[PDB]
Amino acid sequence: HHLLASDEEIQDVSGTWYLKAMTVDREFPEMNLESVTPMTLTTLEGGNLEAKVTMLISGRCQEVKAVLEKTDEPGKYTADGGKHVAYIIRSHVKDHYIFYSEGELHGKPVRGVKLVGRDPKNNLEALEDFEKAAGARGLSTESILIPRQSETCSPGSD
Repeated sequence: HHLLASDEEIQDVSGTWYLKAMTVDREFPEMNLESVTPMTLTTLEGGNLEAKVTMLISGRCQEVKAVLEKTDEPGKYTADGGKHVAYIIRSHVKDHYIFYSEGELHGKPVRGVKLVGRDPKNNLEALEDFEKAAGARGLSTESILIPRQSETCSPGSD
């Protein structure tokens, strides 16, 4: 009775979530996430999932759009790149989900765990659960950043 995140509809994900934690290896620094925008998880006919979020990388607003294509392995998703394998997990807390992904950059393996869910306004229990995922993934000692919730991408000079 374990599973992962793909019973009949990931228990309804749809909606604009947020990012509360993002582990970033200490190999590729330069690019540093300064702020993040609400994550929009669109459920495609329950078959595929689309996640659109804008990140503030080094003052630069990077619009991200990942498509979680369902595979023959429930709880596993991939992108056209076939080199990006995303795994969606249901945090131990409500309104919280652990997002993980694996692949490679310029010929080097790269991954990352992201904690999404802020409905109840920050959850320490979820952070621990996530911090467990990172641990379980050995990413509990990376750069771990909690990008403030920025409903919109913009430095913030006002």
